[PDB]
Amino acid sequence: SLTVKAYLLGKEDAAREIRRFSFCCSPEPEAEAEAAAGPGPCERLLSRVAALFPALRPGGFQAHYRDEDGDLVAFSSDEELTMAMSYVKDDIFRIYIKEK
Amino acid sequence: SLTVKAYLLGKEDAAREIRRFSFCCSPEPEAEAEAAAGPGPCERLLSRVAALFPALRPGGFQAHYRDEDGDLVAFSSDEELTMAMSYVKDDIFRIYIKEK
Amino acid sequence: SLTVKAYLLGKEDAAREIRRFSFCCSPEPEAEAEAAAGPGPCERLLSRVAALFPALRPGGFQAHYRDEDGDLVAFSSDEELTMAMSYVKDDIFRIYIKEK
Repeated sequence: SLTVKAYLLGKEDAAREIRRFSFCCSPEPEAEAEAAAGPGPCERLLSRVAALFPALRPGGFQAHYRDEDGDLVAFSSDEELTMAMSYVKDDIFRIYIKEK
Repeated sequence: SLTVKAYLLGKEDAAREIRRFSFCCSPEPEAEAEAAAGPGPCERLLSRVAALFPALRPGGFQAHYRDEDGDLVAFSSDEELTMAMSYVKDDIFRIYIKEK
Repeated sequence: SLTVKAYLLGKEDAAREIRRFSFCCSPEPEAEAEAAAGPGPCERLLSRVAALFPALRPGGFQAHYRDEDGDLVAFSSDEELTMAMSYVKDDIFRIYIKEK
């Protein structure tokens, strides 16, 4: 299991709302194309953040993760998630949620 | 055998991570050009420090060794390694790792 | 080659005389019983210290080496020399000479 921490950013980049959800270490929830048609972790995470942060649009936001440099990188692909977890050594995945 | 101690330096030149690896007294691991195409000790050391210090880039760092004066000298050549070991009398080779 | 540093101690354990000699990394100078009849490094070292420190008796002194604890251990056997060198990492062997 891996708890993912999300940080909501308003206009002054100030923490509006905080919420976390339990995630599986598994690559993807489903295997069939009826349930995985390419993505998996990204589409899963972006789903929870939507229901968790109703303050903004359901799918009208980008999640930005810090890199080795610290800069924000708006991720939106499973390939980018596998990389983002490579940074964190612990079982906590922090990310910066922003509404488009 | 010769244990090499590496010191990771952040922004405040503070010891981020410490890790050591066992090295051979031998000049080079391999002799064939398929395995030694000029370098040997430098390329070997820089390889371990990368896998040992994943906190930064794999090959985007410079290792600086103290001299007779004490100043840091970013080494990156086998010829420089043979010299660096000439300073230390013991079987412990200390070096200052910094990410570019 | 291995330079051995000796420290002469009077009555107040104060450094009377200082002198060094070049030694070989080899186990023993000779192999024949006419030249090695058991000892080798101890008998060799104790020989030089005598000629080097004429201030006292030729063979009426004990050489004490620091241990892992720091305490002095009057050595007088080849088996004890091989161990004493195991402490020093460098190519310098320090010892405390005392006349009996």
